[PDB]
Amino acid sequence: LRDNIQGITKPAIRRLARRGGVKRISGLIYEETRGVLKVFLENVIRDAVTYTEHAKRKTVTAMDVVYALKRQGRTLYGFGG
Amino acid sequence: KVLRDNIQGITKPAIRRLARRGGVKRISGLIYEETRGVLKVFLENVIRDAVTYTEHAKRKTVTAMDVVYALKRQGRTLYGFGG
Amino acid sequence: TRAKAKTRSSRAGLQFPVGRVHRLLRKGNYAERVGAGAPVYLAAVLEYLTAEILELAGNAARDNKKTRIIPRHLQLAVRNDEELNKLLGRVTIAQGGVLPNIQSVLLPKKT
Amino acid sequence: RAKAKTRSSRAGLQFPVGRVHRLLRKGNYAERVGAGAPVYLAAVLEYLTAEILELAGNAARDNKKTRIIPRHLQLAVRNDEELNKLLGRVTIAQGGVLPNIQSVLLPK
Amino acid sequence: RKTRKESYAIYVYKVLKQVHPDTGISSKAMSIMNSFVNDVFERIAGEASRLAHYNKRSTITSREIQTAVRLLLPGELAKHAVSEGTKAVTKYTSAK
Amino acid sequence: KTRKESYAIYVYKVLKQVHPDTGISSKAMSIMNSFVNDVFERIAGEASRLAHYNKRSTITSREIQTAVRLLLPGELAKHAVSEGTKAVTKYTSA
Amino acid sequence: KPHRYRPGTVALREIRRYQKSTELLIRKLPFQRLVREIAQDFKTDLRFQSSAVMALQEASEAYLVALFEDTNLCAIHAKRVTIMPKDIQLARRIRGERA
Amino acid sequence: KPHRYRPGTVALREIRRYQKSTELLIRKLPFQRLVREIAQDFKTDLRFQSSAVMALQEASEAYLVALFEDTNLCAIHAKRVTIMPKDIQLARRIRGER
Ligand SMILES: [Cl-]
Ligand SMILES: [Cl-]
Ligand SMILES: [Cl-]
Repeated sequence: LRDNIQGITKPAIRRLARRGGVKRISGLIYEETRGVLKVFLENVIRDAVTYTEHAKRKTVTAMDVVYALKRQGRTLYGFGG
Repeated sequence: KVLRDNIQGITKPAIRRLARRGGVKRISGLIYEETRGVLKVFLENVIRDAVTYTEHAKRKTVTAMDVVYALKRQGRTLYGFGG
Repeated sequence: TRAKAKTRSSRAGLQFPVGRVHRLLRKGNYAERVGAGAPVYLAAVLEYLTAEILELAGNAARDNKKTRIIPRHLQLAVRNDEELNKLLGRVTIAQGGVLPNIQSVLLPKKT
Repeated sequence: RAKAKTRSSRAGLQFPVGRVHRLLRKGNYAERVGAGAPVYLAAVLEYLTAEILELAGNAARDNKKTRIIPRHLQLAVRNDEELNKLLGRVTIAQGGVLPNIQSVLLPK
Repeated sequence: RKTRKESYAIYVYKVLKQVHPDTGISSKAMSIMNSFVNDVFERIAGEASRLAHYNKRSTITSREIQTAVRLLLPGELAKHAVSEGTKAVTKYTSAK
Repeated sequence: KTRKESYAIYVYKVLKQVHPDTGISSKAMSIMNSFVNDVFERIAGEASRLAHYNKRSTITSREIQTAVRLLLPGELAKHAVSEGTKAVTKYTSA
Repeated sequence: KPHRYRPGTVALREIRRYQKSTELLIRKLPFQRLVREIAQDFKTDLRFQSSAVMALQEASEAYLVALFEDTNLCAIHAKRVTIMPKDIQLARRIRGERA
Repeated sequence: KPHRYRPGTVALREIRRYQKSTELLIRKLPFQRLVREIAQDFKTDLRFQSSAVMALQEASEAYLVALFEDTNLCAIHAKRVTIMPKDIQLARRIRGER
């Protein structure tokens, strides 16, 4: 239950960087990117779980993640709204 | 009288003082024109919103509350003049 | 009553519902009183923005030789327009990706 | 015929529960507004005001002053990490910035 | 089992047919347009409510929505939307 | 003249409760009043949004608690939830 | 006899291929495991809708693609074509996320 | 010849002096003229409270100081101590105002 951040693989971060337009990727990128992604997911899942707590539910709906991302100024379309 | 050429009123030493408060050691020469441009576009957006708030308030004097509401709306909340 | 029930959408020459907009302005807890010019005007604004974006998205569907607007076409429709980019710069559209943007220094020197 | 005990003193607080309550009513937030809501909210506001005025009195003491100026609020918020997270997109007037000098700009 | 979640889906489709009569739209893109309409709606009604609280008013009329549009839409998009809105409010106030 | 309300004397009261000898200027008083108004509007905003999300029309202490847990980062959230639950106990048992 | 390309050409080819595609680049199940792992430290026995994890993945990949865009601009600005954690830290610092 | 300092020492001295001070660095009256000039292209005969122009100046100087902070970080990142319009454009691009 600790190698789940390693599930964000080196090919997957490379594909993401290719979509971002990156030509060359140093080796120290990948651990840093796993870290930054983990911090972003910490903030988002923290807010979404807070919203789940307020609704007295046990499951996290997609509307909760939409409301969380909307609160954090990154509005997401296509999941209700 | 139509006011013109007031962007030059943001003088070179004032931009240098602003650079010093930002921690800048050395300043190239095109910084001053670029900075006058960026400050002009910033004041364009902010004064545009404040003028809009004046328009809807049926007034002709831009209050400090209008500029506070405008800066706050753009995600830069200014303390000291209300809100 | 004995009258033809002409809806406020058709009365204003619009398509978006003035009644649903009006009862969302009432239920949404924005003010005590909500007029009729407010939901008429707001349905007009929303119809115009929906019209312009679905227009640009049909254009990008035509360019992609398709007759069904996908998320990617909305993505291209918003991000290739400057003012829609200013409107939705802090907004993620799902299943859209990004624009095909490649910087000039990353290209090989084909001279 | 009863002693008019205010809800601030009833809740053991200082910020007015009545003014917070009528701003929650007037402010068009919901149809109904409780009493635990303005009590809790006055408590939160009093705690944040307490913490910031504490750090600001500390920065006034460090500056050998007994009157809190804007600069002292500036230092109180920006030298704390979580108050910086709270007010990252917030400008405090007459405050300036922190005395921050980068390491590579210093002479060797 | 009786719960109807409201949407703008038929109205987005009607405006699409009134713009591109031969071009359809998927349900994911319909959801994205629905959430865009809901979002812009909330933005304009938000700004209008804020303006009404600012100016010590309790009645949202077309003028509040108008200056909220002039604030929220960037420039020429705001000019076209204020024109389209004032045209529809003119047509509304002088109809059958 | 219509009285423009403020939190100024309450900021002075809490300042004496945290620094009995340290005063405060009027511009710093304006900055504290604006901070209090701002954070008030933030929490009441997020709480109104919370009530609207959950199809409710009553703002109770739970909506304000979840709003404070959203807006205040980490330890500010935990200490404000502690102080607020303390004051709501002190209110309901007085 | 075995053919081999230069690095830049397959790199640019992948840049084009993934800027044309729209599919999710992180796999679904390890991202789901990461989401459950991060959630675990907030409340035990949490459940997730499938569309919730899909929304998390859409926003996370879009966030990292905008991050790598800014990171590439930092690299190009520093007369490089190779991104570095220097560039990621500069990007996040200018965006205001260093907290 | 009289005494003359190195550039870095007076530069760092001014960096220290102005990061300690709190006063407005742009002068009041040319900023006021700039505000009236920009306002002129929105409505003729606009009036301004003094505290409104002071609020504009506080926010404008704070914005430009945060801009020069990000610009200095761009310069330092590019192995330079000189800020450039390259650095200003990179800062505004990453911040999202381009
Ligand atoms: Cl009206
Ligand atoms: Cl309650
Ligand atoms: Cl590095």
